Amino acid sequence: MDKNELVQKAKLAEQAERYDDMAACMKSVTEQGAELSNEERNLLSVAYKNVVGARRSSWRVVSSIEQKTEGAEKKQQMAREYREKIETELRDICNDVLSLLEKFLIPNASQAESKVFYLKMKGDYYRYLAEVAAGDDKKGIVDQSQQAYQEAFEISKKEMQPTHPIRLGLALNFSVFYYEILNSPEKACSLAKTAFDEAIAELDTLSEESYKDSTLIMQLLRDNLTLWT
Amino acid sequence: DKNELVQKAKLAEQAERYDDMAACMKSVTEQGAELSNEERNLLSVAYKNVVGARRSSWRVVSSIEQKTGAEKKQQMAREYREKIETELRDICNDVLSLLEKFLIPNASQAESKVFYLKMKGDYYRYLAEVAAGDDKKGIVDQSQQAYQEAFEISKKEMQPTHPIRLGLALNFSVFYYEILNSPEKACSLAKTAFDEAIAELDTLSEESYKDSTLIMQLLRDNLTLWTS
Amino acid sequence: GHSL
Amino acid sequence: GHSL
Repeated sequence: MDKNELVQKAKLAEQAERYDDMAACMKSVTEQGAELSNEERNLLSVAYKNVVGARRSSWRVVSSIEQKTEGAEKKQQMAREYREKIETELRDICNDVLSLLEKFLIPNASQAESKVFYLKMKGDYYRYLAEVAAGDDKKGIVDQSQQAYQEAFEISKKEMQPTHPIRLGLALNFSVFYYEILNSPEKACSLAKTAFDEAIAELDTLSEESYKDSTLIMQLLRDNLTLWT
Repeated sequence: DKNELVQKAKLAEQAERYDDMAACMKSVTEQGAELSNEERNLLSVAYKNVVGARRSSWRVVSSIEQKTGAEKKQQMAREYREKIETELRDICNDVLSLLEKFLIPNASQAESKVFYLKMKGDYYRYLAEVAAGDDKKGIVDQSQQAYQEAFEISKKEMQPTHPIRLGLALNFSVFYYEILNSPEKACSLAKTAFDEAIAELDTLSEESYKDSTLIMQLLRDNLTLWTS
Repeated sequence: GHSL
Repeated sequence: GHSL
């Protein structure tokens, strides 16, 4: 319909915690082909984060039940079959986001900030695919995630301040990729530690608009470092 | 197969996929055999979550619609609240159909009758939360009739510490408080239920005492909130 | 007010 | 481990 109505519907759905509605609204906004404002960008990201996050959380639970029912084959087969059903929904949602990124979001990004944001997003949704990838497809999926994160990383290093929350957020999620997907603690820790120290050395470049997001991500970066050591 | 469906529903509950869990328990119910205590609890927990999401959403959007003034935004909240209302009514009508077609006429046991009649009271009360005019009166009358019949059977047949009897008193008192705007009757129901349970603690069963003492605490909480 |  |  009309874009302003769709955005207002999306904001209502968010308050109601109806994230399927919220994602449907923001996907329609995106498909109209015009570059998203920062507010629209955030709404789209929040909606799909919640939609895919529901399945990722169910997947972790069912996958853990599957492991705990080793030696009880009837129950374990049922947990495996339910996990594979959740995985199909998970892939469908990720394919949805990734297609929006390819056709509309990344080609339209006219600022380094938007470029980094959407490349990070591409890295994220390929990473969620990698979490549940198995066969010949996994290495290519992993490589797509790495290339997206790498492109964002280079742009952000050249164009954004160390304290910028999108630069910090990218370092956070890229380090998680290195640890959880590439199985490389040292590259995860090196990335998270460097992002933290560069930011902590430049605190007076924090703006009132963003210091809460930035200092939060810094804490998360050091949390991951602590855990990984 | 009943065992498989029940096992699937238990998995869906852990995954917090309540639509999946409700669909399994609905299929169990539609097979026409009386439900065990376990399947009864699964069916009730499943639909409580499916309806609870809409009730929560309805409150938020209805609250936004009332706090907006800005006519275009207020129209949009009204239309969305109406959409959410349609889902809520469809869920309630689904539950109430299952109760009418299978569960109540098949309940051979006092405990099951009270459970299903309580559930019938609950889902008409959810309908009453969002109902309007001449419609609301008939709905409110249906909720009270179900709660009152459940109440009479539970007092004749169940010990005062029985979790079903205590849970019925809890929800019946909530009905008096928020549907019939009758806090003194609500407090009297909740206080009598608490006092009759606490005069008969010896009827607590090892399998159920944690549920019972939890619902007694909830009754006194409501008592505490309403009389202050 | 808590319901069950 | 934390992601954004």
